[PDB]
Amino acid sequence: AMGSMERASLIQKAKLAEQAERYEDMAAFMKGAVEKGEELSCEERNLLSVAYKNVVGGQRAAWRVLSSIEQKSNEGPEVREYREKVETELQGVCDTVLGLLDSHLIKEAGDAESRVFYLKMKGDYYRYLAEVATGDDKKRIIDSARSAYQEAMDISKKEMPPTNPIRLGLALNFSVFHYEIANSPEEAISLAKTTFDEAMADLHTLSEDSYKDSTLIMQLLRDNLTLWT
Amino acid sequence: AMGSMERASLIQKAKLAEQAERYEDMAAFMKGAVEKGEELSCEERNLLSVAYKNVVGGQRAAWRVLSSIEQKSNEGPEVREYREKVETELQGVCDTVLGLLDSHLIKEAGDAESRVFYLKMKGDYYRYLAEVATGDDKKRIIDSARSAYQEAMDISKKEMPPTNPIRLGLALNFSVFHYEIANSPEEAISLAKTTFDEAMADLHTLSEDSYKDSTLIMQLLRDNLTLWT
Amino acid sequence: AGSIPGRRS
Amino acid sequence: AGSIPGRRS
Ligand SMILES: *Cc1ccc(S(=O)(=O)N2CCC[C@H](O)C2)cc1
Ligand SMILES: *Cc1ccc(S(=O)(=O)N2CCC[C@H](O)C2)cc1
Ligand SMILES: [Cl-]
Ligand SMILES: [Cl-]
Ligand SMILES: [Mg+2]
Ligand SMILES: [Mg+2]
Repeated sequence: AMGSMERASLIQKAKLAEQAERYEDMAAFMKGAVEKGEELSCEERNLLSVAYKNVVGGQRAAWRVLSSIEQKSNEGPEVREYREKVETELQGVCDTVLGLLDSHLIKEAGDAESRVFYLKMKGDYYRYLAEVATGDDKKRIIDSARSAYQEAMDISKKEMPPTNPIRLGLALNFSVFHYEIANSPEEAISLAKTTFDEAMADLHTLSEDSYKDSTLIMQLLRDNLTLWT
Repeated sequence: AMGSMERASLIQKAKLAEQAERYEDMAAFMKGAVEKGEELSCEERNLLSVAYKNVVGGQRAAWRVLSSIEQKSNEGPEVREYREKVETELQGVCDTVLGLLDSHLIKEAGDAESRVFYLKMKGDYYRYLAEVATGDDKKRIIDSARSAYQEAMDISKKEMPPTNPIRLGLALNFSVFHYEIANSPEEAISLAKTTFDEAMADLHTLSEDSYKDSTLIMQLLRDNLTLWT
Repeated sequence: AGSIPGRRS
Repeated sequence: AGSIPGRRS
């Protein structure tokens, strides 16, 4: 759909769409940029991720409202039909993101920073599919999330310092996966604690600005540990 | 697009869409309900208005962000192109609402409550068109807003008490029209003051719940008077 | 200058 | 339980 627009113009418009809080537009501009076939810079990867996280975040919040109403009603067909409509739209967005990662962002990502970023995205979007999945391929979807997060973890632990914000955010989100999706709260708590402690011990190496970036995510790990223990 | 769904199901789904903050869906469900051809109840009119006010409100906020960036840049084509895209989408939504009012909500509205409600909507959506219009039909669009608001005012002053919330909201929005669109701040201030004072003198007739409804809108009139004087 | 918010039923 | 908000560049 964006084939006739220059890559640089799509990137510029994605930044404008963010400022205007037009996240569907932002995601469409960034999909167009990915489909130009060139690798993405750090900033461009963040624009892609921000766009889709906002789009799918609104869909997830709506699905949760509707699922709650539907569960109360089961204690006409309209609530189920509308929850299904939102669910299908959410699944379509997750499939779109996963398709960009598979064609061909991951295979072209050779540096640890880009490969970990994309594999964390892959884990996240399979996790969002798992949130709405029921039984049939719930297990296979959960395993796809776990596999993507695990590969990202393995690379991050070999190639990045323990304070790296992407490594920290990956560990945070994988811990949420364990707690909320995989029914493994002890694994979630262990991962969050080990991640926090190893980051704390590496803060001394950081500049003031890097310190602020890392400690912000550490506080999120602490916030979950406080809720889980 | 909604022709195969029952009217009652469209109304139910519009209420669910509101709870899920899915305002584009809400507007599409209510457009489908209007297109069934039956008049709307008070509650249904409010669902139609809430849906489109949220949709166009987000578009207007985005247009203002982009217009501000574009004006700063004029002190590549991308900012103008994207502002134009958002502007065209906004105009399309306003034209859709105006088309529902013209085919055939207004002509079938015989009671004062429904006719005033729809004419206030007509004034509002022409006002939103006027906010983005430049020169050519800016004047004709402004006159269309003014004409709709004036007819609504004339009916409201003959048929509704001065505390009626629709009469109050009509006067509030017409005063904003005078201040922001028609370059008539003195008319805006006069209308807001007279409306407030005539409502104050009628509060004694109201129940506790009606008092709360009317005084809430009176405070909005006061808030504008404080900003304008 | 504020119009009717009008965004909640 | 909170994941990365991740919604602002
Ligand atoms: C998964 C994830 C997303 C965002 C962050 S961040 O806000 O700390 N950040 C984005 C910009 C580049 C920084 O290196 C990381 C962290 C993890
Ligand atoms: C133009 C307008 C919109 C909404 C109101 S309200 O919030 O006071 N209200 C909506 C529900 C029915 C009430 O009679 C009015 C007022 C004016
Ligand atoms: Cl590469
Ligand atoms: Cl009638
Ligand atoms: Mg080119
Ligand atoms: Mg029928």
